[PDB]
Amino acid sequence: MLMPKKNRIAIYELLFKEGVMVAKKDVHMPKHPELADKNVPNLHVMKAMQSLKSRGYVKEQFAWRHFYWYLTNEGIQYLRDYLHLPPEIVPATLRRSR
Amino acid sequence: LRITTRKTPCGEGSKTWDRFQMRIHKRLIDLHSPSEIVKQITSISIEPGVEVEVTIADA
Amino acid sequence: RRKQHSLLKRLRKAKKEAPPMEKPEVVKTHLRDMIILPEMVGSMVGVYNGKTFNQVEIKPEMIGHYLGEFSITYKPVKHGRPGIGATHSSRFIP
Amino acid sequence: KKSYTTPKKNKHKRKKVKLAVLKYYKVDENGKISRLRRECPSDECGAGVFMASHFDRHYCGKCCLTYCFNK
Amino acid sequence: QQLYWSHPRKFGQGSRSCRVCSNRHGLIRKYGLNMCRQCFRQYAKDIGFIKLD
Amino acid sequence: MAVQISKKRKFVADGIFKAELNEFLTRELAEDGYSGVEVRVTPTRTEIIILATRTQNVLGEKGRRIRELTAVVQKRFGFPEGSVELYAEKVATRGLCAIAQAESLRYKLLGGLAVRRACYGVLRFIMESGAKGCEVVVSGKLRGQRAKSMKFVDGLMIHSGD
Amino acid sequence: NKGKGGKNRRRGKNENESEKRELVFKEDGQEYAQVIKMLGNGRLEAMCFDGVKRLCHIRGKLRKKVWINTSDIILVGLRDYQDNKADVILKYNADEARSLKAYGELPEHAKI
RNA sequence: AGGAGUGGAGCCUGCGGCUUAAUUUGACCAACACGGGAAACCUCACCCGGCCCGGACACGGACAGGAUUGACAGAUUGAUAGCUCUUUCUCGAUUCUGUGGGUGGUGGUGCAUGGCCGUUCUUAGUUGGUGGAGCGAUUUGUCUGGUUAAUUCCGAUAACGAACGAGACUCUGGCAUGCUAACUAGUUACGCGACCCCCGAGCGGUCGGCGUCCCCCAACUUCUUAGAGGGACAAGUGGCGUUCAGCCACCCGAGAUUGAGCAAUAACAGGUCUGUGAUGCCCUUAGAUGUCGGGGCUGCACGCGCGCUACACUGACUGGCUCAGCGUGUGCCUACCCUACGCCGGCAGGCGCGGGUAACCCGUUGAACCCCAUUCGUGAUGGGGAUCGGGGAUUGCAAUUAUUCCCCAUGAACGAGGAAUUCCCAGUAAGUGCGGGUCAUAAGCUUGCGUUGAUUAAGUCCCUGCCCUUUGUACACACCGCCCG
RNA sequence: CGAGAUGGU
Repeated sequence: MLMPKKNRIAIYELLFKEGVMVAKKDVHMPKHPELADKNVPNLHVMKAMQSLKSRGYVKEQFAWRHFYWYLTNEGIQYLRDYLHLPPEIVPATLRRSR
Repeated sequence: LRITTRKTPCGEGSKTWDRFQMRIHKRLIDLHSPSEIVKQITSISIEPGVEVEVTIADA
Repeated sequence: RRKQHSLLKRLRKAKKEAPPMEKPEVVKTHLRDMIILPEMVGSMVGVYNGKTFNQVEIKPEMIGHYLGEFSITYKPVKHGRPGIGATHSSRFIP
Repeated sequence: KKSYTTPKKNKHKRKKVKLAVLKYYKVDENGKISRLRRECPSDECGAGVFMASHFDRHYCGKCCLTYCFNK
Repeated sequence: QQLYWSHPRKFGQGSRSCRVCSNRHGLIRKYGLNMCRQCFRQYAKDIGFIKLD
Repeated sequence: MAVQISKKRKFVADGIFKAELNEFLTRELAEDGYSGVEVRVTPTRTEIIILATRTQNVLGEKGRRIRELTAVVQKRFGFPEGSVELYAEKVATRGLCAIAQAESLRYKLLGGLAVRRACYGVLRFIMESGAKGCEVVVSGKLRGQRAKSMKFVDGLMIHSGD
Repeated sequence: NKGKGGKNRRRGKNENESEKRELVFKEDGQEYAQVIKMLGNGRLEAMCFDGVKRLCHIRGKLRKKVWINTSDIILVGLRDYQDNKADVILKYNADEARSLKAYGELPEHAKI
């Protein structure tokens, strides 16, 4: 198996809620920081986000040993389906700046 | 602060060195006043890249 | 000695199960930094050399030495004749 | 940085055996049930999950580092 | 998956590596920099070091 | 921070922060005409000011990219929620900024324009903008399998002293 | 690494006759030979070990690179016509020549 | 002209050759204590063995009496790798399998490249525009002479007016009893207070001597810190100069050359793909050129390079006395810092209990040579300390092919070094010790600092080279060239 | 006015 389905949902729900992801390039640290506490390693985050990039559902950037990922409109459509959320929700970013 | 390094990236050539440094400047001022008015005067002209720190009793 | 007691179990098995008045079979190991304890006397060990196992019959005079002291990692040198470039006068012009 | 000289005790991985799903329950009479292989005395594994029978042991496949009885 | 998949790395050249490029040779531990010597000559101006003498 | 760090470590760490932020912005905002970052502090709040030639590309459709960049800067550097704000600002006299001229020449070459036609194109625009002189250099496999270089120059140019 | 001539001319790329010098044997149309005499003009007299002597020529790739000498051991290509004449393909070092004889590839005639 | 040497001895350390399963590899003035390269493991690329996927995504197949995952025990194994074999529980659509395609690589090419660095080359050199001269490549400007550290100035003049390098510029050293002003810096003085001595006009005192003994709600900025300004210009006097540009001596003065940084046009088949998520093409990709266990990088007839310790009396040993400056310090993933004071031990070291995120604590940083007194007596000696036996601590997951440290014992060559050859002009050479880097453990290296402090020069083109002009040439791959029997 | 030949990368 790549990972338990319990882990895979917890990455996608945090990505859909926040609109962005950040991780360092190191496969050995036992826990990802922040709301990926309650047990998932950052190796599962790197491998999950790679599979989401090759579908076209996230953009990727890299500098000084860190990945950065941004969610995009086709990925919002796919995750709202996969997480079974109501069609009206957009929880991350909405209000126009000045 | 001082750091001294070889100039070459690869270990070939005549043996030249680079000498890098950084200098830090520090000052103290003491006042005889209420705690309510240091908060006023320690808030103007402080716009440039200077650290400012204050402690409520040291004199 | 966390999981280094496993060699002592295999050695005392081999001392127990040998025919009466005959030598044990070899136990073969990577553990070159094991100290010879008085439990280990009159025993056959194969000690790894970087590519092969060399057998040792543990005499009681070996007590307090390392197992790696009796199995050597190289061949003694004996020289062939010097080649081109070995001295300043040795230079070749076509 | 060379051509490779091959080993000769070759396997890729083992093959996992294939068997039909369930033989741990029996119907003996209309409405009479028997359970043929036992649950382990345990907190999470206390129901619906069974110990193996070997020739000299009973073993829990779920609690796999432990839960072995020597008969 | 294996239970023995790492060895101790609490000191020596196995513990530490460059913060910019992950290299292990010729790094600077002074003042908490932890850069490689080739990466330091590249960023020294932005960090705030200068040469005068 | 349960006890404060010493001033030598504090002043070096503040410089290491500005270096990594400038590298991230350099490669995110390259085609969008980035040229520098400035950072300032006030009680409970950090304000980051970012300079570019096409500021509407730094914002995006309703400010999306400013909200995405605020989120990743906070997430990576460990600021608490809402203490970070990003402001985009327009570059004055963009012909006298060397970074905006190096990037626009890079994208002009990457689109397949010829080397001398591109290089005299920026050399004219810098001198029309009011510089006292300039020097443009390109090097590598310019026309053939063996490497070459070209210098283009105009006006005054000093090399020595402070 | 070490030069073994002496001159201004560092203008070339270094010879690197080292590492994966994988040992070469005959195909069809080839022979092993020992050099008997060297002549002018880039040509030589050689004897192969089944006993047919030939006049022999340095291929254009080996010019001013792989210096041949008297009593040296070489690999030679035969012609389908003009059987008196042939061309040099390789030189074997004294370290490689003993490995050919250890594989039984050479008759007991060649000097090393 | 001279000083200290190096080349000769023992040992340390880099290189070649030899040896080997492997002894990984780059580099031959401008390679060789250089890759910040002080490898126990890791680093690690080499050698002997064994697990693992961390093969995205697309298409097809297989599949909820189920795609697939994990494992006790015995055998096996270096191994508690369910690796594999026997056995029979377990998980739940996440995988498996074939084809296409990716991905990683301290793999190959520095003679495919970018960036950086070295060198030609530490010297004074380099270039347009308009005008003049030649059919032309080219040339003048950019110079006969004088002057300067200088293509620096004066002046001359078919050229005129400009650009870069030089210089200016930035940091640094030496001066201010004048300014600003200090309980994280001092001095003087006294309200005074306290211990010790009578040596002192004179008592055991007001008054004298000694103090890192202690308060000030005393006065102040000489000594310490560090901000602003000041000061030096060949400015004054005497000679010499196409009387210009400059050069020599001297007065007055803290001072009449302080030492570094930065640096042009045009080049090199110079070094680096092993600094990089800088990179083209090639190679490899599940019996891997992407992780653990053990070994090697240290192997020794031999040639060479940078160094440390010495051959003694201008010394070695045992006591006593008295003086620095530059720095670093609780590691932000990563888990370790600098140390006073008391007690135990010959020593290395151990236990307890405090201060320091630092002008605040280690700390008045009680440094070495040097200085004063003692013993030895021209003897390979009480000079020298290689080589080797036995025992005790400390780091660490692990010390054998001896990590480093402590103790008793053993006691080599070496009596100022053949032909050759390096560096140096004043607080310099040489002597002497202390910080920083690398560091879990640790300098015979390197990069900085203070302390004791000379002899010889104020010149030349002879040897090796550099700049400018006239001159000759069969050279332009440019004398390490070309060429005859 | 001593002797001063030669040239794989």
